[PDB]
Amino acid sequence: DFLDSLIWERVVDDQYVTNPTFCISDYFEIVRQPGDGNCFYHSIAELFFDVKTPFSFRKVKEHLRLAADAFYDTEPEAIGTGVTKEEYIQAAMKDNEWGGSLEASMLSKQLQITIILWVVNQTEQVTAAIKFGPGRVSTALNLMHVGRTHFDALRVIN
Amino acid sequence: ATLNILVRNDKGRSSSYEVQLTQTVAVLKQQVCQRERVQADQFWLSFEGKPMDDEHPLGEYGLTTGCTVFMNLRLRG
Repeated sequence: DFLDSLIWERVVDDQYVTNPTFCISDYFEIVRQPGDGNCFYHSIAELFFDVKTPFSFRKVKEHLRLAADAFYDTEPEAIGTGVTKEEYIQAAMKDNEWGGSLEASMLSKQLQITIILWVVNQTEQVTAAIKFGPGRVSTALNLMHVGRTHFDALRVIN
Repeated sequence: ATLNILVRNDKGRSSSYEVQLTQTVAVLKQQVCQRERVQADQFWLSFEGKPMDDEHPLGEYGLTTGCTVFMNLRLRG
């Protein structure tokens, strides 16, 4: 199928990028998440857990604390930042604190899952996707990044 | 001895940049900010599977004429 036939460019380790151009709605269903600053963790929780509550995102952030302690110091996105592992963890653990690609990279390795962030413009057209982990699209946790400020969850249409 | 390298942007488009192997990655990131109209903290660069550190000269990554440096977005939402 279309999604599993995309060509992925390896960035570093198990991080890949691809730049197709298609409307996100033609292949995914959007599962909308609140704009409370936790949308990234909401979106992961929507797809990773079987039960969704307004506080499921906190279980994802518990895994993030374990992931950061084991992977932050070797994260390619965290080079040239000058922020230590301890400074990042307690700052990332605050309520309503945004997350994204750095958190996806570490959670991918902690949970042994593949996470894909689909970057979407205002026309709902894909401009880029970043895949964390070796899996394919149909088995990955697919998130939609809209307005460069928000994350929703995506489910592959059949 | 200036060098011509390609940078693949966040849309996957590649364009030429004139660099010196002795200049730091941070200087190359400044050139990418100027052309792509972005801020330096919004992306990091990689080459041949290795992240490029801001304070290191480009020569330390083995850049040659016609090679492609990847522009990788820092996403937050």
